[PDB]
Amino acid sequence: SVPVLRHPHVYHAFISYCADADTSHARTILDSVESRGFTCCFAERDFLPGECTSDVVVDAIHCSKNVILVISPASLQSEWSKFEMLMAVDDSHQRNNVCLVPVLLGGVKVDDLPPPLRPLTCIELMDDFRNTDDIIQAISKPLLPVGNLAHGFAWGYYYGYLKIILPDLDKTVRQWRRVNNAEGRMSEKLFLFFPQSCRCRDSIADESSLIKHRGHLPIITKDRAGIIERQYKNTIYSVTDDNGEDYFFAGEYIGVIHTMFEMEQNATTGLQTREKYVQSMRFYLTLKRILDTDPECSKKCKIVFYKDVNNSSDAMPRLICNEIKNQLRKE
Amino acid sequence: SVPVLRHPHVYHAFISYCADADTSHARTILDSVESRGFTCCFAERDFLPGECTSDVVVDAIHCSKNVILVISPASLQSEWSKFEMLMAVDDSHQRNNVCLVPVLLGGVKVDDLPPPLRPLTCIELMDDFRNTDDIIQAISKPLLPVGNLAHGFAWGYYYGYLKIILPDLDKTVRQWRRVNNAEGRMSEKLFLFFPQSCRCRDSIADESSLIKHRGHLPIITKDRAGIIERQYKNTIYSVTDDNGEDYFFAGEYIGVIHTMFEMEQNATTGLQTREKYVQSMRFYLTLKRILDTDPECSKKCKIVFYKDVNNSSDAMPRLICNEIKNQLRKE
Ligand SMILES: Nc1nc(=O)c2ncn([C@@H]3O[C@@H]4COP(=O)(O)O[C@H]5[C@@H](O)[C@H](n6cnc7c(N)ncnc76)O[C@@H]5COP(=O)(O)O[C@@H]3[C@@H]4O)c2[nH]1
Repeated sequence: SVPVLRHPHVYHAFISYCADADTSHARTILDSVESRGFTCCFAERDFLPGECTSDVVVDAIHCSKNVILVISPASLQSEWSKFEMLMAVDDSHQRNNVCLVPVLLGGVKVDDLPPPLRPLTCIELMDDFRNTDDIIQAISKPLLPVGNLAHGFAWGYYYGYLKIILPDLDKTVRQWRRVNNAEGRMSEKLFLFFPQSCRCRDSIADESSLIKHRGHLPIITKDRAGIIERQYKNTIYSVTDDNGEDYFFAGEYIGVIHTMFEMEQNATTGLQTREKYVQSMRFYLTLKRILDTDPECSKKCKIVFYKDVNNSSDAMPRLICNEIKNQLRKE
Repeated sequence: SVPVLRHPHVYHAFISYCADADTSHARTILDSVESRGFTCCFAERDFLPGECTSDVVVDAIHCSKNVILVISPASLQSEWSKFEMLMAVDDSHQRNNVCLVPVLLGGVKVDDLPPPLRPLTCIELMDDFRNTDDIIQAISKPLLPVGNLAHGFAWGYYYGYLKIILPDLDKTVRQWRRVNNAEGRMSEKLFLFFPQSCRCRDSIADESSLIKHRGHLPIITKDRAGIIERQYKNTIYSVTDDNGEDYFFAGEYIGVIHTMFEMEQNATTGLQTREKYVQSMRFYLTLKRILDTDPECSKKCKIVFYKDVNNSSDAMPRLICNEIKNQLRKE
């Protein structure tokens, strides 16, 4: 049938092709699909000659339900296969398998496909264009897909935050404990907490009545991303040991991971509690691999992974105490 | 030969296997690899019985150069193939092809492999374990790999920022223009600027002497990720039209994309100027797809993609003017 179009969708399908060698093959598929009612976006007739920029191709993809990907032996050699073809390929295999319609011409060897396209289910179109009705089937089919979050979270957290606060953070923390007379009861490392469920708390004082907000480090003011005087503040807390003595520390959660928790709770999002654990562990590895490259930032902070499934109002305070032990022992 | 170990690497290889059906096959490969000098991490002997948690497996992967992935017909059915096996698979095909050593037992059909493993180059190990020396080759080989950043950037930017400021932002902007008497010369939509090169500026006033910092919106103070009183501030600028009249607007860059610029400039990072354009366009699509789901946030802001390759000190001011035109016209 002719599926009705969602609001952003103005085309039924966008024909992604290599204009050097398959601009004639793509035009043939255009007629085969539009003859049976569908409205497609063909670059030669629907774009302006000078308005074939990368963003214009992207808007057509954003405004089309499906994307017919024309792949030929000659197209895999041109720069199109390593540039504009990939802009129609999503990381989420869920969206790829529903949105992308690969069409293999001539040599249909799936092994020759780049790694992005190799695990996809493609249609073999004969040299006489007889499987053209197979293409029409994938366009008639009328839960948000989730790609991989590990690399985006880790690289952004490093360049966009850790690279900002961690340089000369030792002096800032040591100058804080000397002013407040916290020697022997406060470390100099920034503690980044990584709960297993990724459920970040508004304040570490929400874990137990033993954690108390005790101040903050000097505010880092920076004009970034067009926001003038964006504040980067680090909060100081304190835990009470079993011996009634207060140990201080600069602590915070890895707040970027809280998105994985919110996506898991959002029933419309395609991220279940099982993949959340996978995405969080790929994030843990990637971030720790990035920190190994920068030794002046890695050893100025301490990542602490733990489970937060138990309801013990004492499990979290003693964990922070046992974590400051190592830091004070190493000093 | 026996390759020397990098600092975090304490094992030559981590044997990732399904303990239900291949715990005996994995032990066989352990002896075949350790007999020739390599130090491996085998779960049955190197982990404690109760200390086989997901994070412990991850630390072993972080502390091993290579990862030998044992894959059998019976392992693809257990939950291990859909959970712990994927934690050794990186999104970056560059790191995967160098670090991951897939070992196919019994049925070696690459089509049966999940999409993460299907585009990989695997070793067929016979039922008599004769290709065991092939495994040793991939472990002897002694530029940072970059996965895909689109989904991590887009989902984080939405839940972690847009979902915070955009609700009831119309009243905040309209209350700002009514107080400063900016009717007819100021819109009510937040302008998110998306330069093609991803080079975000510290202040939009850095584009031209016509852009002036003219204040900010009321500060949004929130305890998030354990940081008490984290400020979310939106800056107000003003452009000067060709007629000398000042048009106001709330504007800012999509600062998450600046990481792609810094990774491109960092010569050690495996992200060139060509993939940066690909990753930025996958990000543009993914973010706009996310915003379509939330119609109360999408239509309260305006993404503006443009080229910033020219040095025109007038191209940017007139672009902001032509962008406020549509918003004032639609009011
Ligand atoms: N614990 C903690 N304290 C902070 O001050 C802080 N600031 C940033 N981050 C996290 O590190 C990374 C920095 O990347 P980036 O700035 O490019 O993207 C940011 C940025 O583009 C935008 N954003 C967030 N907060 C603001 C803000 N106050 N003003 C403007 N834009 C903002 O939304 C993206 C994601 O924000 P978060 O989801 O809060 O986590 C960030 C991010 O993962 C912080 N983490």
